[PDB]
Amino acid sequence: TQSYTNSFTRGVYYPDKVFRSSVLHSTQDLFLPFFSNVTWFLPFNDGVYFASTEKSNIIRGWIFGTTLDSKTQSLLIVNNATNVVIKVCEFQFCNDPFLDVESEFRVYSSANNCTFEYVSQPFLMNLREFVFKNIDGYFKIYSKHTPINLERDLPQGFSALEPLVDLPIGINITRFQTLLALTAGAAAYYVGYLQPRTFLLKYNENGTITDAVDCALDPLSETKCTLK
Amino acid sequence: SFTVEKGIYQTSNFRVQPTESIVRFPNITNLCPFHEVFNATTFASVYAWNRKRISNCVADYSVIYNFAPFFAFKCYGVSPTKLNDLCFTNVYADSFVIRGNEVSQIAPGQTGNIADYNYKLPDDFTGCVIAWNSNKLDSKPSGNYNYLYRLFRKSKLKPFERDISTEIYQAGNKPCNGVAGSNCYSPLQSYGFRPTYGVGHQPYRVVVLSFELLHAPATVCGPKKSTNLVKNKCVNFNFNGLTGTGVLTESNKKFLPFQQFGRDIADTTDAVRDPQTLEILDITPCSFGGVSVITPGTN
Ligand SMILES: *[C@@H]1O[C@H](CO)[C@@H](O[C@@H]2O[C@H](CO)[C@@H](O)[C@H](O)[C@H]2NC(C)=O)[C@H](O)[C@H]1NC(C)=O
Ligand SMILES: *[C@@H]1O[C@H](CO)[C@@H](O)[C@H](O)[C@H]1NC(C)=O
Ligand SMILES: *[C@@H]1O[C@H](CO)[C@@H](O)[C@H](O)[C@H]1NC(C)=O
Ligand SMILES: *[C@@H]1O[C@H](CO)[C@@H](O)[C@H](O)[C@H]1NC(C)=O
Ligand SMILES: *[C@@H]1O[C@H](CO)[C@@H](O)[C@H](O)[C@H]1NC(C)=O
Ligand SMILES: *[C@@H]1O[C@H](CO)[C@@H](O)[C@H](O)[C@H]1NC(C)=O
Ligand SMILES: *[C@@H]1O[C@H](CO)[C@@H](O)[C@H](O)[C@H]1NC(C)=O
Repeated sequence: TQSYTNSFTRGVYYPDKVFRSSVLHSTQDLFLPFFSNVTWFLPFNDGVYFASTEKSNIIRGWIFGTTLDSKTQSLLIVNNATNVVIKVCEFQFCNDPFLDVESEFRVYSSANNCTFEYVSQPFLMNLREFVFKNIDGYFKIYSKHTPINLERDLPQGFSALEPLVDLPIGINITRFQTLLALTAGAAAYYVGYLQPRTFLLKYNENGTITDAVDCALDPLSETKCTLK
Repeated sequence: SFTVEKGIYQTSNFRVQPTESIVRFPNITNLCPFHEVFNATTFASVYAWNRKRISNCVADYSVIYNFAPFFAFKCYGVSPTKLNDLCFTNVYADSFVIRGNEVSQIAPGQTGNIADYNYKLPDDFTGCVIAWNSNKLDSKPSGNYNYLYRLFRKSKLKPFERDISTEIYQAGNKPCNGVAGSNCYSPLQSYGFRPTYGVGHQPYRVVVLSFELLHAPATVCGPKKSTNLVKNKCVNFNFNGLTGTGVLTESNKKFLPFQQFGRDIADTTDAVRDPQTLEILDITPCSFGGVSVITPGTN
């Protein structure tokens, strides 16, 4: 179910936890290039951009794993009404893992050992944007919940992605999948990728990023980056 | 020179000295529970020894000494006083009950029945060993037979291994065929504990703590102390891994709930939130300047 559409100016997250006010800053990190391909509806590569706008919350949970099998460690996330569970257990998943609503037999056949656990408020709570990146034995995520007017495409605007949680796991991620809870139904979500680039972020006097410039989109933006 | 003409001369500099020091660090909440490895009231058998993994918490070793005088308290790879100053990735706790005079075999390089048939330690073990008497709780006048231990085995044990297989240990040439008798002995033998037994045969409880390192974040470290908070004075500070000297004052910055520090155009720290109590503090450097001497001619 492949499709392609533009990306516009979406997918900018705070590089670190430093407060700045009314200062233009330059950063060299992984970002989603402006005006790029995003697949519409899975190798991990070096990053993932995720979004969805369905109210039914049928999409819930991402399975991160190197082999997507019981052989290698897999990261499982489940968001339900109460909490969220993060595990490093090497489950035996199915070809089409989906929730029953609530047996997990269809999601995975069996569970086995793992050495890490976590519980907190569920991530989910309009267009919801997510970023999943893993580095130096740390799996960091970002999110942003934005009320969006009735539209069939990503709006022309800017919305920063604040960090949520970092986990000292230290396991490689190469593939990831999607999870649904079911009767026939329909879903809509987009997938993007992260690339090493150089940006130029703008901060207001309250410490929030309000605008950005890509330093390799076109010669005028390069001039803006050089002149700061 | 010994003669000075009329003029103003810059001689030296000066700087206000710090008065005291301030250290701040987050609340100590995730205490590693050691009152569960201690107080089990059930330590199982030595041939089936429980293994418990401790991770993702703050571990305080002061609570260890809160128990009865320990018969054996031996530390090999770490100084006992510095247990709270060095921290590792994970810690494993092993517990069982053995005889009084078999304590000396629970150590690297030891040889003996309990050393090589039930619990084998590696040469480079890093950790401490806990052993204290528990005669009053693991002894009955009739006799205790719930604490078994292996007696016969085909081969030795690799370090940090367990075996629960219960089969007839064949010693003769003819097959045992799964029955006991001539040259066919059961491998597990039970202890006997009574209140009148002499020292060296009374039950003893053993707890072993193991430390290790590997390519992963520590995530387990000892309790780190902290000082109070002072303001409006030239003081040193260490606000959760950041070091600097300056004067702490009240700040009016609207930090978002996930920043911890603040910067300026020239990339210098000028605002920090207090880890213990969430509050934004503004820092300024302590005063300094040149010194000039005004003088007419020495004539
Ligand atoms: C579950 O337990 C197994 C052991 O039964 C763990 O396997 C160990 O994993 C560590 C970390 O990769 C290695 O250093 C060891 O050499 C492994 N030992 C064995 C015997 O396999 C496993 O990591 C645990 N966790 C999961 C998710 O399987
Ligand atoms: C986006 O769609 C596909 C994605 O593979 C690509 O071939 C195409 O060149 C991209 N750009 C446009 C404008 O379609
Ligand atoms: C959500 O999942 C957790 C996982 O253990 C479970 O404890 C909880 O009961 C679930 N919520 C509901 C409403 O069942
Ligand atoms: C993941 O696998 C690659 C090779 O496929 C390896 O270099 C890397 O260390 C692995 N990361 C882990 C196990 O965290
Ligand atoms: C920053 O916060 C102050 C106080 O809440 C507010 O008055 C001001 O409008 C904010 N600045 C913005 C939103 O740009
Ligand atoms: C720990 O020892 C004390 C000493 O009597 C006892 O009162 C307490 O119940 C014990 N904790 C347990 C057994 O969990
Ligand atoms: C740390 O403990 C103090 C004393 O009870 C408390 O006032 C403070 O709120 C605690 N810190 C946090 C982050 O809750």
